[PDB]
Amino acid sequence: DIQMTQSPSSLSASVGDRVTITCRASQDVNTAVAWYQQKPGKAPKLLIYSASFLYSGVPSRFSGSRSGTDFTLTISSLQPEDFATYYCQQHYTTPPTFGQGTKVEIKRTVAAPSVFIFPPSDEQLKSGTASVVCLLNNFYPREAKVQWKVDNALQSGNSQESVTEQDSKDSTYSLSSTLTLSKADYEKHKVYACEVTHQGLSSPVTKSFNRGEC
Amino acid sequence: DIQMTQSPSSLSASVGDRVTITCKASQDVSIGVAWYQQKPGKAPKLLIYSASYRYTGVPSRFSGSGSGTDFTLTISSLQPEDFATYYCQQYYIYPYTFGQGTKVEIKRTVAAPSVFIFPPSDEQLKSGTASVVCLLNNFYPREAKVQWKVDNALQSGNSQESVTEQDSKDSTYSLSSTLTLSKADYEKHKVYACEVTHQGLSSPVTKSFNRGEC
Amino acid sequence: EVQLVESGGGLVQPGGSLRLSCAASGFTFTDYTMDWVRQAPGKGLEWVADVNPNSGGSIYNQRFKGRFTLSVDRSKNTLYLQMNSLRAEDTAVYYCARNLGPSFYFDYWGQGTLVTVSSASTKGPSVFPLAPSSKSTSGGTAALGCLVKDYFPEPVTVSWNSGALTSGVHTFPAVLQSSGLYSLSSVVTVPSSSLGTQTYICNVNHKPSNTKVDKKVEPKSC
Amino acid sequence: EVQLVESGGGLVQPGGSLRLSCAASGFNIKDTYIHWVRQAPGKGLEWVARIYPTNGYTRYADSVKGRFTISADTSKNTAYLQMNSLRAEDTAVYYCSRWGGDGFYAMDYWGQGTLVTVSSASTKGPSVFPLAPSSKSTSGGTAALGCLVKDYFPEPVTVSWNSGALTSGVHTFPAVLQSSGLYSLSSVVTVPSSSLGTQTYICNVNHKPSNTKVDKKVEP
Amino acid sequence: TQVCTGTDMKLRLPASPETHLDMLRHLYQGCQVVQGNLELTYLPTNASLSFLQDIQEVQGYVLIAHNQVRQVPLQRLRIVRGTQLFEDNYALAVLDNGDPLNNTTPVTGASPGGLRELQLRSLTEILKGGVLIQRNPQLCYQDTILWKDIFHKNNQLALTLIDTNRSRACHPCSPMCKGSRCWGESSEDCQSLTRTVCAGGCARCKGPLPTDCCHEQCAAGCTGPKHSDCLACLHFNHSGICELHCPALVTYNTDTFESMPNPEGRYTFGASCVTACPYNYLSTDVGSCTLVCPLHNQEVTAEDGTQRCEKCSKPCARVCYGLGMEHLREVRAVTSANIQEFAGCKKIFGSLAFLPESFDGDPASNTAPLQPEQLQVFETLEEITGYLYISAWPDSLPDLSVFQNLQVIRGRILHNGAYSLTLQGLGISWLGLRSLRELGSGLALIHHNTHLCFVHTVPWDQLFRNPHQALLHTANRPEDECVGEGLACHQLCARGHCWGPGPTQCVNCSQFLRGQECVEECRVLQGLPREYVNARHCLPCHPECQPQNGSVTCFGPEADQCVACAHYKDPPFCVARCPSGVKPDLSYMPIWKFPDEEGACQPCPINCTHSCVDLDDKGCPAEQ
Ligand SMILES: *[C@@H]1O[C@H](CO)[C@@H](O[C@@H]2O[C@H](CO)[C@@H](O[C@@H]3O[C@H](CO)[C@@H](O)[C@H](O)[C@@H]3O)[C@H](O)[C@H]2NC(C)=O)[C@H](O)[C@H]1NC(C)=O
Ligand SMILES: *[C@@H]1O[C@H](CO)[C@@H](O[C@@H]2O[C@H](CO)[C@@H](O[C@@H]3O[C@H](CO)[C@@H](O)[C@H](O)[C@@H]3O)[C@H](O)[C@H]2NC(C)=O)[C@H](O)[C@H]1NC(C)=O
Ligand SMILES: *[C@@H]1O[C@H](CO)[C@@H](O)[C@H](O)[C@H]1NC(C)=O
Ligand SMILES: *[C@@H]1O[C@H](CO)[C@@H](O)[C@H](O)[C@H]1NC(C)=O
Ligand SMILES: *[C@@H]1O[C@H](CO)[C@@H](O)[C@H](O)[C@H]1NC(C)=O
Repeated sequence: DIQMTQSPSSLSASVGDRVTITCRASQDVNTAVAWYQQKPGKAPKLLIYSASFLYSGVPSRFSGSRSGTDFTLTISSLQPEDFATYYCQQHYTTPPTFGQGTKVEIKRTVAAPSVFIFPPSDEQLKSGTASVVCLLNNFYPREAKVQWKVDNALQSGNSQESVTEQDSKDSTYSLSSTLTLSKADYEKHKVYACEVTHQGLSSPVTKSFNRGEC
Repeated sequence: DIQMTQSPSSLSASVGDRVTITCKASQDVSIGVAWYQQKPGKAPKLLIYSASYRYTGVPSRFSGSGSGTDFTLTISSLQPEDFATYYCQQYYIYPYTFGQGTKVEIKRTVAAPSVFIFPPSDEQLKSGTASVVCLLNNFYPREAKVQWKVDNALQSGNSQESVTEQDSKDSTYSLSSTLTLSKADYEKHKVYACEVTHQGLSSPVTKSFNRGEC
Repeated sequence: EVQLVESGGGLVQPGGSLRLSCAASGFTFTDYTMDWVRQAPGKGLEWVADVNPNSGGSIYNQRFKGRFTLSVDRSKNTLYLQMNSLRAEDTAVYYCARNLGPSFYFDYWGQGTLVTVSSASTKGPSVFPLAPSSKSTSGGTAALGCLVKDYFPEPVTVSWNSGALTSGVHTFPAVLQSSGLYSLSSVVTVPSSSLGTQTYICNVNHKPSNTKVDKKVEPKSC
Repeated sequence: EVQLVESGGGLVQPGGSLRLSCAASGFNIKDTYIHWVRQAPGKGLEWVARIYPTNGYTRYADSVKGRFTISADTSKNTAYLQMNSLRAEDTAVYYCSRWGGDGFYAMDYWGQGTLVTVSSASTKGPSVFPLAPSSKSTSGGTAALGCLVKDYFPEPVTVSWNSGALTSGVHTFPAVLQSSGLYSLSSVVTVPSSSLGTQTYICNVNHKPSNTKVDKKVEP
Repeated sequence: TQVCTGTDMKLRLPASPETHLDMLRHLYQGCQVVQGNLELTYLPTNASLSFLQDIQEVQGYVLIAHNQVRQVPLQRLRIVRGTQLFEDNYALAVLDNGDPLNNTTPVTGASPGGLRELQLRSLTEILKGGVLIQRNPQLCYQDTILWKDIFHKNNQLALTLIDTNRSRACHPCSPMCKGSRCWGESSEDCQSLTRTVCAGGCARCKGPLPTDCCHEQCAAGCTGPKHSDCLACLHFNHSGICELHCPALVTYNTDTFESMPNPEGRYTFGASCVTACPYNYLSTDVGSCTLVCPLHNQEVTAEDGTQRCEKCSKPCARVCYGLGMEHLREVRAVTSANIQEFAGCKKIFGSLAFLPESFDGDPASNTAPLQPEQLQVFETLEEITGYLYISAWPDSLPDLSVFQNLQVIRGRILHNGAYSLTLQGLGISWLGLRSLRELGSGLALIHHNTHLCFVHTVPWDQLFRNPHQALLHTANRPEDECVGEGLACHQLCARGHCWGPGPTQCVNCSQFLRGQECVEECRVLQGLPREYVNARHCLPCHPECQPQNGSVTCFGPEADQCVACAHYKDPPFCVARCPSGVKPDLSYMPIWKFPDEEGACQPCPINCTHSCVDLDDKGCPAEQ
């Protein structure tokens, strides 16, 4: 087995920059290495083959250079489309071997997310459990803490967070926070709020709503 | 209770042609069709199973198809030997019922009926009954219905219509009708006749009984 | 050659009891659950029952679930349909059949047994004439017939002049009267010239009562 | 055109067996190779198996060796991967890939990928709640509405707005594993101020493992 | 096993005396229930007949003819079920059992040939057919027998053809006998009456007391009046209980008749209820072990290796019939006509009888003896059901080497109810059936072969299934000269098992094989090709694999696993020449590929979309 050690997956760059991905084989690999691009949730495709030849349908801004056992995937000018996982696969032996992927994001402006509050609907209330969703979208960078205030109180140990992948164009992320409460304890208090603290926020911002008034 | 129905009620068609017989089920069955051919007065013969495959030994002059809730038997070249009743039966769900029937007859001329009328015989008159006999010989097709005219109106329930089969040589449809009455019912009126609703003679013809002379 | 000789078909009163026996022959008896399927007069097929010889089990349509019994005598290849709790709408021809796969499509069939149910005894037929007149006929063709009425057990045979007039003669199937007594017609078309002199005789034979009656159908003052 | 159809992805149980079918269109399978490759969730891809259908030569990776089995039919022009004794870690997106026959061994053409989830967990029909555009959720002239679809497993649930004909302002979200072993999504869209009041919006949630197709309207 | 299957020969002579006797013994050794018939003919004097003492029930008919032994012990026999009758009229036939009455002058004190006296103390039941006894010049007491007691009331064919002529003054019935109707002289031979001295309507009874009535489902006499106390069940014997039907194996709700499996399901086999069908028979959905699947039901090998008939949705496959099976029913042999139906028959059904006419022709049918080069029809056959008669082979063939892939013969159709093979009239030298690994049922005779070895060596027991099977030697070429000449296996043949001469045929061998011959060793590093071992098979290395003795040449069949490519590397493969590359999926060769210094099949840096005439010295298309 031949090992592929890739460049670190942290390559935040802006458009037009020359971006380099380092790929190193454990042993000699000749030029039998091809770069494949795969946006998450899709299928990969041959982006550069034989370590030197561009494939049909590929812009000339993409290039690949070989030096010993070190292969550099080079991008002259960054594009929003150039955001995916990139694998410098080698076929030099019977089991083709891949890398760990270089998540090439885009260095963009510090984006203030849009925030929304989603209280349980009437049907959701009648289901027996209330799920409050604090929704953020299009924040750069990703770091954005979400907290719940019930009777202006900390809510930890029950809230859950999920993060969207970076947008292929906006180069930002979206977050969803769910606070689940049984309606037995959901009707004790009257006003529910969610607060968000992001590096793109000057100050943490809260959204509150008084439950029960339709 | 899958009411497995079929059409047409009759399929009159001469030798060497293409005709279709449609079986449609009450409910949906993937492949549960068994098509039977029955001769007039003998054991039914299995013809088709699974709606498409011909039974072993059955002539390949035709083969049905279909599924779900639509199946068909398509004759390629009808012959004198294939003039008999047909049915379908669904062997899928309880309680495995059969079809209803679709006869096959050779088409020919549309000859008008040779229609005659009779009065009751006095031998039954002394026996306390009454029978009126109407005869219609040598006409095609079977479409001909008879309206039993009694004066300016007609009744129902006293008419038994007896039809022979498709004749061998002439291949017409002879027919008789008998009107049964009590002894006293006879001396209620004189006007007895039978008209034919047939594309034979252009207009229906009323036939007169020999009352005084006989 | 596969053949299932059904037997036992005979007259039986309404709400009665009878024992049909379907002697199979020509195939391994204990490898095909057999079926009983009745075809009524002038109707489509039904499905009464099926039986599996080794278990002796029976599967029947619901409408008969409390009135019919199925038994097997694998010693004699027979198969007894014990018909009980009869009814008027039980007249049928009981085709004994063989399931091909135990999946309810049959291929080999018996000739059937006219199991007749009615409270009508064997009865002698009645013969009546249908002589024409000089006006009863059209053109050179003449119609003259004989009508058989009120006879119970099938069949009755009709001939003209002891079979000497097998030309343009129609005998329609018998008609079920108000009772089980049956009736049918038998007419024949003859040249108009033959009316004056040709002798016409209609002979009706009823074997179940063994009665042969000849009748004269020449016009009488017609 | 050269297309690959992958079928057989779905929920499975530990200790079970599944089969993936890769059907090839637009080209003949008789003169190429076939490679089944896993896409491990959150990890880099992983070559799994290679089959040559001309003579049906089979090679498996060491780890999956012993359990997996492969086959191909040239007349049917397709391949099958029968996976046996599935493990929990096997949950991944399986892909069918081709080669350039000669002078070319790159995975030029890929399959679409089928999910295999082995978790020994129940399948629950998703529940839909319409989150309507409220006067507390307004953003100027853009009003945000959507559908909260919860309690569906295994993920994902296809969410379609207007049958996918309109794609502007569409932001679907990843399913998050709830503490009850279920997933939740918030299909939220933003629409112009004048658009509302003249065309109600429709969200269709489809959960194939539960075969649950629910259509809901988000209206004032 | 308490259940065997009897012979079916009627009056045909033995194949051999010294084989017929052992045939009987192997068929009826410890057997208690005899399905099929029971035939005893041409029994020589002083015949053992001990193996008959424990036979209790006969399911076919009893035949005894042309015998010189003075007593045939059948005491524990109780019931004769008469399934198939002798001459369609008889279920117990005893005829000609005496001297031919020609010369045979007896010397002083010599018992003349003929059955002295019937002795059947427990035969008290016959469920069908009649009795046929005649021409017995030494039989006694046959007339003083109340046969209508022996017959069953359902047996209306109570027809007896009994003869009384005798040449010896029979001793009178011993005074202890009651009614003077005695099987023999000894006191215990008096007939036991169980049908003339029972209560009103009692078919069978212990004695003349109205509480001695047997249950309604016994056969002959009863120990107790409960259905578990019968001496023989009339219809079915489920675990020692005489029932009318074996319990059904599916339960149906009274509303939908939905099938729910019943753990108490019982299949039917003979007159017994068996939980699971025996080895060779087939279990059908209707619940009866059989031999031939019904229509639209096809053989399917179950998961546990058993076979059963399954329903076909689509038309069942084109099963290639043999002879005597369905429509070639009375067809005796294979001519050049029917043989053509045997094209592409991997699985056959039915016999293949080979009378000598097959290889001697028939002028009336205009059929020549079939060609020794006409046997290619039978080459891909892998399973035969039923027997496989053989009485003609070509001399150009030194054996029956034709069927190298016939893997299974099943005995579902035996020649006379007894024989699953036969090798008589042949002149062959061995067999060479290297793949026959199972022989379902029935004795295999190899008879009157004057040129035959490889019968004292064949691995028998590993092919048979039941203890009742046996293999019979007769008129076969002597094993003594077989060994002296040396017609045995060779060293690689495991356990001295084989089928014929030459290292080709060994059912098992220690070393490996390269397809049709057990080898001395594989050729991994030393050997003309290079072969890697897999399942004791020496698969040759890929030709591109450079044979490098001292290192493993290959680790597989494909080119990838060669240790070092002989010529060039088109990674990950080995090539003799670095092929010219192709741009598209659709075939097109722009060359565009050249071998490198050490063999790396490099792509050409030059690109010529116009297919430039100038060619680089490396082979690349040089740009114009
Ligand atoms: C048992 O008895 C003898 C042999 O022991 C067999 O033949 C029977 O005896 C004689 C010899 O045939 C027959 O009597 C003679 O018949 C001729 C016929 O023409 C006649 O001309 C003589 O005057 C004298 O009567 C006797 O009829 C015959 N028995 C029968 C039934 O034919 C006999 O066949 C042996 N087997 C039995 C009786 O089953
Ligand atoms: C009906 O079927 C049952 C089996 O389901 C038969 O039972 C078996 O009968 C044989 C014959 O008698 C028994 O073998 C005997 O065993 C005793 C004691 O070991 C031995 O002394 C005898 O020599 C003979 O080998 C066997 O044990 C018995 N099995 C049971 C009862 O489970 C039965 O005979 C069949 N017929 C009737 C009429 O019941
Ligand atoms: C048969 O046995 C008897 C007495 O047991 C004996 O005299 C006779 O010789 C035996 N038969 C032969 C052929 O030896
Ligand atoms: C041959 O016999 C040996 C031991 O006797 C056994 O290990 C081996 O599996 C056998 N091979 C076959 C093919 O039966
Ligand atoms: C292998 O065998 C060849 C001849 O078959 C010989 O020339 C060579 O020296 C051997 N060793 C190697 C390493 O090739």
